[PDB]
Amino acid sequence: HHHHHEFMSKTDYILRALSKISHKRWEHYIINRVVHTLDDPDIEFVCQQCIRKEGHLGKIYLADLLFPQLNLYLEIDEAHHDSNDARKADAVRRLDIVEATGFQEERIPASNITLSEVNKLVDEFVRLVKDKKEELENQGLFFRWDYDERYSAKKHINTGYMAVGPNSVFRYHRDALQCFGYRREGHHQSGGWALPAEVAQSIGLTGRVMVWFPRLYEAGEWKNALSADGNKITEQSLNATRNYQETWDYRIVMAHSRDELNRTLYRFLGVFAIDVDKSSDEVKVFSRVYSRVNVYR
Repeated sequence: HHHHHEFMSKTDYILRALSKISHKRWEHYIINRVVHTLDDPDIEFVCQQCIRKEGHLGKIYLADLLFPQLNLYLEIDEAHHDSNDARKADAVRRLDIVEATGFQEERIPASNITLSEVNKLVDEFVRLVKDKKEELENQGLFFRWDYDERYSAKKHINTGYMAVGPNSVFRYHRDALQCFGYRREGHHQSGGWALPAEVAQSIGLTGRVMVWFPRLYEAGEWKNALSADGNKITEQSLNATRNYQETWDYRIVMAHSRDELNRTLYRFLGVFAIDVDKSSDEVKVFSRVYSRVNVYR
């Protein structure tokens, strides 16, 4: 009764996440204090996630702690942001970026503070976390961490739609495709998959829609890129036979990304469409149209 596709048990995740190396003076301490004193194994947490903030275009920050269920992250604020730029640059190349649209941001100054003050600010953050949980258990909106299902279709099918954010990430193509009527047992490995017309219409788009699983760097005979703000994709064909005319009205983009241990994940970037006047037969520019999309049934 193992999980045939899992690299890491939930317990191993928790152990490594808390014992991670850091260069910030207060980080390891704050993170452990929070999580240990929070003591709630139903609350999902993510450490050291790079994020985008709505309206800060092409800017990348670092959330030292992020809480996917509660729309909340913590920033341990180090006067010096230049040094974190190594990590950030790495995360950008791996596309380990979470669009934290909708998230409440909290801060804890990393500098000029006593142990005692840190303890204080952390106890407050923790109560704020417990509060957010209950504001939501109270409205029936809280679902307990489901680690086994973290990269599968299940939560998206249950919600009815999906949005860019921490949770709309998929292990395999087929996980993503199961959100859009894919019923095959088998795996899908190619770069694209056509929605049936009943599905496209059902989920509220029009015309011809595909799911695209692009690698947004230079690979094979494509030199592809994602824009600094994450709203434009450019696609450069490196082979003449490969040049084509775009015939899709919408592409649902599940981009290839990699985690810290370099395992492949697919990250929902939103729904895109071709920008005709900005494109040619060799280079195409797709602009983002929606950051959210309904899930089939």
